[PDB]
Amino acid sequence: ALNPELVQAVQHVVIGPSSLIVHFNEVIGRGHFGCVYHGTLLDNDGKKIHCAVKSLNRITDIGEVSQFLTEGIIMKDFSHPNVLSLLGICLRSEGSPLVVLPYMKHGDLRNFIRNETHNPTVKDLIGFGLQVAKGMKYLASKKFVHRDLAARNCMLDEKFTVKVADFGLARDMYLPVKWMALESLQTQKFTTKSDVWSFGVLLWELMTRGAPPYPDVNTFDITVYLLQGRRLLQPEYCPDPLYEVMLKCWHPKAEMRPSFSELVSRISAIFSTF
Ligand SMILES: Cc1c[nH]c2ncc(-c3c[nH]c4c3CNC4=O)cc12
Repeated sequence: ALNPELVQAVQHVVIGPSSLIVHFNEVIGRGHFGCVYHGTLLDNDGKKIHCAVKSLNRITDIGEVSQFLTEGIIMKDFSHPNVLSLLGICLRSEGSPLVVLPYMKHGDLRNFIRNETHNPTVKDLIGFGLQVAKGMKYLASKKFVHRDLAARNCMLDEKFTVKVADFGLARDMYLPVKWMALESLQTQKFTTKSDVWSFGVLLWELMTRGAPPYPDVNTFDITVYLLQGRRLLQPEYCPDPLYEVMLKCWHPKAEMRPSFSELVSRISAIFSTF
């Protein structure tokens, strides 16, 4: 019942069921990421690729299926070393459509840095910040606004490569007012400059090794608190030039904040001093 030219257009994103083994009997992340399962993807050469398979239970009618094909076509053009890629999509005869993602061995970045077992250095933490900045620079270059950037929404692969996630077909893996720019709190509109604000908060989470921001301020009171000029304080083991970068991200004037290219330039120079 689907439109044939749309079916043709999505072909390059479609993973055939003979290319994929899904283990619907073993979930990833104890259900905390929703209906996400271990899977094995067979590439053109027959190489076995460990993947994360999400079942899209929200899709029922043919109209929802059609919009889903588009989201897949759009996100398949989005690939960068610091952005979570889309491996492909599955259109099943019986059962919900599937989203196929690369497996992220060390899960989300917030839980990784919060874990007592892991001891990342100040340099390693700065390195994660630089990787996120690189991923965001790529997104911003394609005029893509994330809207929910935070350490909880970045993943870490087996090589400790940070991937900006929670966007496109990788969203809803389960308002973020304490990560939101002052103008987003006032207007409910999001821009790349509001993403820069959220990046600033993410850098603070990195340097505090996952501490929650403004723990004594209600989500309702955040607007007034920011209007008074109060900002997150300098973390104990945060280099002064990197705290200046964080403060730049939270400038009340969106146009005054650094671009993601500026952030990459400035943070790489800080990383290189260590
Ligand atoms: C969103 C997403 C796409 N691919 C993923 N692969 C793995 C995980 C993940 C979340 N938590 C944990 C993992 C792996 N081990 C864990 O303890 C998430 C994703």
